[PDB]
Amino acid sequence: QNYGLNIPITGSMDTVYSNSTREEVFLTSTLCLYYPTEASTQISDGEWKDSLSQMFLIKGWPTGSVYFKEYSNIVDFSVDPQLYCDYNLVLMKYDQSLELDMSELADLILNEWLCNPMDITLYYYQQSGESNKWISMGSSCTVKVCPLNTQTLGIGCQTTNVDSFETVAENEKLAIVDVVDGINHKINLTTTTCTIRNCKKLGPRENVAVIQVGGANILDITADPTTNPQIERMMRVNWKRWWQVFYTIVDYINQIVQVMSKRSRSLNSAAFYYRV
Amino acid sequence: NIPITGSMDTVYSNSTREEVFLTSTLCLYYPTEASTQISDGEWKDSLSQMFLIKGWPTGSVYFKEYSNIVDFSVDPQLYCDYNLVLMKYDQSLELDMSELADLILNEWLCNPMDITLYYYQQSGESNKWISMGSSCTVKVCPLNTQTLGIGCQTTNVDSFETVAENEKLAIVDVVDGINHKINLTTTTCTIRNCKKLGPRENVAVIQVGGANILDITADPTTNPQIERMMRVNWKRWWQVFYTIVDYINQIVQVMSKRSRSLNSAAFYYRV
Amino acid sequence: QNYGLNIPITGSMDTVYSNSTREEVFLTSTLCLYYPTEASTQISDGEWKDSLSQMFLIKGWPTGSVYFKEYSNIVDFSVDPQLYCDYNLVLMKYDQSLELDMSELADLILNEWLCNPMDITLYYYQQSGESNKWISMGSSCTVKVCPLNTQTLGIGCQTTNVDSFETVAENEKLAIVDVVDGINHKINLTTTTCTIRNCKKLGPRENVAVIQVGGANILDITADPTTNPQIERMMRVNWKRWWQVFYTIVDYINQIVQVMSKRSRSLNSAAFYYRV
Amino acid sequence: QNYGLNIPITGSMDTVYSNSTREEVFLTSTLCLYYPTEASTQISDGEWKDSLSQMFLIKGWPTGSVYFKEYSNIVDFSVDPQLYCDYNLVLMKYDQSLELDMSELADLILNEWLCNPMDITLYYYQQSGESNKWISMGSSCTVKVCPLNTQTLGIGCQTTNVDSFETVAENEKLAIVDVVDGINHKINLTTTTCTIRNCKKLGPRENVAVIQVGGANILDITADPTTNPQIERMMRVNWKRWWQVFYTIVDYINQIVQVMSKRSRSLNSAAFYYRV
Amino acid sequence: QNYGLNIPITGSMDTVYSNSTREEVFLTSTLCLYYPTEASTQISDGEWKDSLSQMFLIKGWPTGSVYFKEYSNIVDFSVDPQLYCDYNLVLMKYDQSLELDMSELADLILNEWLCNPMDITLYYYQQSGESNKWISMGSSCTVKVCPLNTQTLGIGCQTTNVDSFETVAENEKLAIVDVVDGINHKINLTTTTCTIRNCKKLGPRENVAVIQVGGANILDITADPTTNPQIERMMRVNWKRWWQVFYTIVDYINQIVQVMSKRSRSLNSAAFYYRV
Amino acid sequence: TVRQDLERQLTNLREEFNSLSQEIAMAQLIDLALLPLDMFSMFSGIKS
Ligand SMILES: *[C@@H]1O[C@H](CO)[C@@H](O)[C@H](O)[C@H]1NC(C)=O
Ligand SMILES: *[C@@H]1O[C@H](CO)[C@@H](O)[C@H](O)[C@H]1NC(C)=O
Ligand SMILES: *[C@@H]1O[C@H](CO)[C@@H](O)[C@H](O)[C@H]1NC(C)=O
Ligand SMILES: *[C@@H]1O[C@H](CO)[C@@H](O)[C@H](O)[C@H]1NC(C)=O
Ligand SMILES: *[C@@H]1O[C@H](CO)[C@@H](O)[C@H](O)[C@H]1NC(C)=O
Ligand SMILES: *[C@@H]1O[C@H](CO)[C@@H](O)[C@H](O)[C@H]1NC(C)=O
Ligand SMILES: *[C@@H]1O[C@H](CO)[C@@H](O)[C@H](O)[C@H]1NC(C)=O
Ligand SMILES: *[C@@H]1O[C@H](CO)[C@@H](O)[C@H](O)[C@H]1NC(C)=O
Ligand SMILES: *[C@@H]1O[C@H](CO)[C@@H](O)[C@H](O)[C@H]1NC(C)=O
Ligand SMILES: *[C@@H]1O[C@H](CO)[C@@H](O)[C@H](O)[C@H]1NC(C)=O
Ligand SMILES: [Ca+2]
Ligand SMILES: [Ca+2]
Ligand SMILES: [Ca+2]
Ligand SMILES: [Ca+2]
Ligand SMILES: [Ca+2]
Ligand SMILES: [Ca+2]
Ligand SMILES: [Ca+2]
Ligand SMILES: [Ca+2]
Ligand SMILES: [Ca+2]
Ligand SMILES: [Ca+2]
Ligand SMILES: [Ca+2]
Ligand SMILES: [Ca+2]
Ligand SMILES: [Ca+2]
Ligand SMILES: [Ca+2]
Ligand SMILES: [Ca+2]
Ligand SMILES: [Ca+2]
Ligand SMILES: [Ca+2]
Ligand SMILES: [Ca+2]
Ligand SMILES: [Ca+2]
Ligand SMILES: [Ca+2]
Repeated sequence: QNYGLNIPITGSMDTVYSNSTREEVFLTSTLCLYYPTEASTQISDGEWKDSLSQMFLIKGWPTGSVYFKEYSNIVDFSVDPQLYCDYNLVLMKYDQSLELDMSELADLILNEWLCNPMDITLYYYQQSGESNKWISMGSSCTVKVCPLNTQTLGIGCQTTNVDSFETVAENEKLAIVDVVDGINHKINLTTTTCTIRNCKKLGPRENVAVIQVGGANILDITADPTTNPQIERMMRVNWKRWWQVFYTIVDYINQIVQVMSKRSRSLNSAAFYYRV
Repeated sequence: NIPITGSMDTVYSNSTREEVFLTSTLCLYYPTEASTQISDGEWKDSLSQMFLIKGWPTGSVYFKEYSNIVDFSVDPQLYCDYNLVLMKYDQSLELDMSELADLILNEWLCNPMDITLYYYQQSGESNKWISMGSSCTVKVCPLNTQTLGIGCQTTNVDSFETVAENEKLAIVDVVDGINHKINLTTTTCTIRNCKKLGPRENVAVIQVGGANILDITADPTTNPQIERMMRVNWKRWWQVFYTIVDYINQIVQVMSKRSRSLNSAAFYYRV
Repeated sequence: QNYGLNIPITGSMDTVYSNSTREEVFLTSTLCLYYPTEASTQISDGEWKDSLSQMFLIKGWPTGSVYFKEYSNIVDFSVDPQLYCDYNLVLMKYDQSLELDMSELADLILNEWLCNPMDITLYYYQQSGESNKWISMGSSCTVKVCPLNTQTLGIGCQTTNVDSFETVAENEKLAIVDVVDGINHKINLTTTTCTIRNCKKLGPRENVAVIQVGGANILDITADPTTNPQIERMMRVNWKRWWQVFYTIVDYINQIVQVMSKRSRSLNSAAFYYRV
Repeated sequence: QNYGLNIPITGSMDTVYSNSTREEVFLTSTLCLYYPTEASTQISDGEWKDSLSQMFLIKGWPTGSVYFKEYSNIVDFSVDPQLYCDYNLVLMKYDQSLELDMSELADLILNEWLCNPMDITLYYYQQSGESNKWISMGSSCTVKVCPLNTQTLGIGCQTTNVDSFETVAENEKLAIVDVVDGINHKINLTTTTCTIRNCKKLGPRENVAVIQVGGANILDITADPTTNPQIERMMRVNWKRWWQVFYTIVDYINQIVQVMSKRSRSLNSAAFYYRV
Repeated sequence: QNYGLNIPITGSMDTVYSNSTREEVFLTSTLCLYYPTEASTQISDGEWKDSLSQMFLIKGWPTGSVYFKEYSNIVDFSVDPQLYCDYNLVLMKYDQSLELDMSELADLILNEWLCNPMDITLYYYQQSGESNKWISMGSSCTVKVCPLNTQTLGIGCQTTNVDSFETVAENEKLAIVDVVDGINHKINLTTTTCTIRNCKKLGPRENVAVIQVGGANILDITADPTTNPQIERMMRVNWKRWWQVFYTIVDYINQIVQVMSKRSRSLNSAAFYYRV
Repeated sequence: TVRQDLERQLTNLREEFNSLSQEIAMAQLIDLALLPLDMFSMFSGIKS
């Protein structure tokens, strides 16, 4: 049996609101932070995890519910970001020249992706439509594509001479690459380090929220240029002191989780649905 | 303070722009960089004569130089009836500019704090602590219910956790409902327990440089863009001032008169 | 060629009509991409225009429809910009301190301007209303303005001592200068090199869509401080490879063109209507 | 005002019609003479500009309304003839061997042209039909076209061998080339000096009027060899002294503007078609 | 498609069946086989992948739809076994003293586990009920649990002495440890080389079936001592030759897939519950 | 490659056909339906 997917739910416009649920969502869910190593370095502590946990307890979350996680930086977190955890808040420090990789990480974790494998050395690969991308993750993802015409001969590049291949993203830990949809391609991607998946983009992973810490709003989650929507799960707070940032988070946690949702969680901590 | 009632079939009154121009005062705050680039000193008078054709009487436009953002943050007075504040944008000044904007655009009602004696909570969302002085260093130790520090010893000061250092202005929010012991530089820096009332309509902030960075709301979820936070693209301060004078009608018409019955006498430039 | 200018149209709401105009003084719609020369330098190619033409053919645009008009950089493109086409795209690589130049160029091309000559030597000049600006164009412009009075005595400046003047812009290829509307101004501007035009702002131009490539939303085309509205033609995209940028534009060209509009085109490729 | 939409105009047949508009055109428009350098040299003067302006004002043009412009000669003026003005007169001295140059200059200016751009080294080009030409302008245009059969193989030429190409205009400053319509072509022309544009002829340009000064009727502007109309805007004079030429023009300036009319495209009524 | 809600379906007990779906499950899914390296060692061949694939095709499975995945052995495969695939079969050569390890692996893979992190260093943990366990995975897991009083004092152990702590699992790759429910515990587990997760037992994972190639029925997936059931997906077979084992698999693959079924959590039906 | 690669061209044909279905007349389409099209007649209407 389905859960009732194709059955309508007749409601009403006079039923009275059921009462609050903040208490129950606190007592069930688990809040969870992803912060850079710079945060701990500037805090210069090591009971700060305990202090923040007790602050969250006073705010109304039971003890074993707030889990802190540490990543070296944005680009290195981008390599297979496994959100091992229920309500995800990714604190993310802005610095120049990280605009694109920061945006790519935000896209990857905010949206749900259905990823299939790709065998680069053997087959050519297209992109079906607007919602499909190629996501390449690893230690050194240099991607060089050669598009083929109707005659299986490359255009602007010969399939034999890899130098003529058009490089589309060099030396990123994560690269979400789009190419014109409907052309076969030959990819030269460094198979020892980097792995590349053909990923469709389903709806939004409406569980993880991204808190930018530095500059102006720049996260273009939608790769299409005509639209730059602003999701309520993309927050932006100025800063000088990481302690002030964490106190702001702890003080306003209720609003943040009210913005986020719990139902959109997956059994796997992976940030995509691998469908072989 | 009373129910005011009025029909919808009332006809419009004549435009009140003339009366507000002939009764109220506009007052600009600009950084000393502006004067330095201008390299003049009859420019104040020339700009006043230039405002006159726009409508303001001879004396109703008042210019008040300030050195820079960090120095203007300390206890900013607003001696006027329509205040414009020009804020140059530059890197690393984002939060200080946002803090100054949060201080002036919003209207705070607030009381003093005796840091050496008591422990101070934060009642709710509105209540912040405003630290102002030559150089503030707000160290805070949060206490458990047993009046013992968590992640800090109430006696030792090193274990305390800095939330703002070497700041001429610091608007700090701590976790609500937790007692706090502050160590704060009693000589240079005073600190005030301040609640956020409605908006201050008397003022308006022209950012002079970059992108949307002002965040008047300390909350992360909401980053609203109110009408009084303008931004203009600058390359010459003369061009900036010409723009402001030419479009003064819209700026003043986006501002509004202050509505808060204060009880603390202060100097105002009313004519 | 409308000349039933005044009399009104009538059109029903509940009916989709199968009758419609079939107007054609064309062969087909034509697209034209302006890009900085550094794009070519990074690409390090020279059949890449042909490859992009082939990929546009894949996306549906006929072969002779897409053109590429290289420009050296934003400031040098600002001097008498030309719209040689029907659907214009302009790629603009953002950099620090180029913000006002970039915004002024975007304002110039995006809006529609009605310009008149300005003989600085003989006459004083004025700005009648808010819609009127002065545009200085040339290889080297240095605008100095001395406002006058009713008595025609300079204020903050002597009418003859040019050094007493006030400089609103210097050493810019393009300068869209607004002065206070109502006061005569005596101008001093380097007549041998830079020209000045007294231009009113008509409605918006639609052939041009501006694809910013770098930083956050900073283009304030509207000289009014209060209003900073992000219209649908000021698109933005993050980047690290010009191949990625161009593939993005090719993939989403249909959305871009259906955001733009062919109708508001002009015979001459000048960015303004010069009425002598 | 319902721009960009053809709307029928219902006109009566017995409404008494308005009074004259000559006062309006004199007190509003701007007359705009173009004369060759030889005229000034023979006149041997240079207050003659002021003298003619006074003699114009006698007949009732405001002082700034008359606007004199000086061009070196026919062939060098024809390159990019930019008639940005309100009521243009163009004096063309006839001499032998300049028949086609004068004819193509008149063809270029008397009619409004919509010019799409061309990229010679990348595409092949066609002519839609009767009204589509290719207009080439520059310091030295030497356009060598050669046609292609349906198999993309040249006829009368080898595509790779430029020596086999069939030159159709050499070393002309302006060349309005018409080739056989419906045949793809490959072009070569000296891209550094001479530019070329695929130009379609719209209706006539009422703004301009060509006074041929010298010999008999030679201006066959219509590229069709059969029709050879003598449009009202192509006037002729017999001359010995440029003073006599200018005196005739000033004395009969009213009739000239009666022949001419305001540029239709420049009107507000043509806002959203090809306004110029 | 009305995801998330639990709507009550309704069906009639007199409707008729539908056509068999055997064709679809062969022609769309992907079969997936895990075997120990000793299999290939005894096979001593190496187009046997192709041979098995062609036999599967004869049974009805397209060529590219059957995957083989050699694993070293049970203990080293149990460390985070990721079955990113569509119809999973896991062969396991039973051996003495690996009874618990094999049963732990079977319990881990044959049921859907919802796992949250566990910060050993900071919190004290608990077990909500019989459906909760702690799975530890790594190169060498040595879990030492110290239960606590109601006043956070250990019983049978001191909270400061890992020597006094009681060892529950020692130096195994996979350890699904259960403890008393309702008693807080303090853990020490070698955090640099063995992660631990607090996991909850959802319904069964039909996607995967286990085949014990060796001895007698021992797999007790249910950690409860009382119930030691025999699930349909826990198959057993005797053996002397790996070729014979694989031929049996291929011959009866339709029956094995009938025993299994598509993962309940891989479908859009389970979208907003715990989809993965 | 992973399959044949004219499905893109078929998709373009579909996109144009769907909009092209509106410009069809009716009264003298029914007579075309009445007429027997055969192998000889069907494909003779190609463009060139
Ligand atoms: C739900 O909340 C309302 C809030 O007033 C309260 O009255 C009610 O008792 C609550 N429901 C239950 C079952 O207690
Ligand atoms: C990519 O090209 C390099 C060039 O040396 C080659 O070594 C490598 O094997 C290629 N990789 C793929 C996946 O084609
Ligand atoms: C207000 O406007 C009306 C018409 O708009 C005018 O008749 C009236 O005189 C105006 N009021 C005053 C005080 O002049
Ligand atoms: C802050 O700490 C210093 C030393 O840690 C101390 O001398 C000073 O009195 C403290 N501030 C206050 C207000 O007590
Ligand atoms: C469309 O216009 C034609 C005449 O132009 C008219 O006969 C017809 O009724 C109109 N309405 C339609 C086609 O729905
Ligand atoms: C601008 O000022 C200079 C003085 O340095 C003067 O020589 C020049 O003539 C002025 N320009 C014009 C157009 O008068
Ligand atoms: C036309 O003539 C009448 C009578 O002489 C006069 O009143 C009217 O103003 C004239 N029209 C114009 C446009 O001068
Ligand atoms: C035209 O032909 C000459 C050889 O006669 C060649 O050098 C030149 O590059 C050609 N021009 C173009 C634009 O290809
Ligand atoms: C079901 O299968 C039978 C033969 O196995 C076939 O004849 C029938 O058409 C199938 N049902 C449908 C709906 O095609
Ligand atoms: C576990 O005990 C060892 C000593 O045997 C100790 O070094 C280690 O820190 C303990 N682990 C944790 C997580 O405290
Ligand atoms: Ca290449
Ligand atoms: Ca990336
Ligand atoms: Ca794509
Ligand atoms: Ca976008
Ligand atoms: Ca500050
Ligand atoms: Ca501390
Ligand atoms: Ca607070
Ligand atoms: Ca905010
Ligand atoms: Ca500029
Ligand atoms: Ca001066
Ligand atoms: Ca102005
Ligand atoms: Ca603006
Ligand atoms: Ca030849
Ligand atoms: Ca010529
Ligand atoms: Ca022709
Ligand atoms: Ca002719
Ligand atoms: Ca013990
Ligand atoms: Ca084990
Ligand atoms: Ca248990
Ligand atoms: Ca059991």
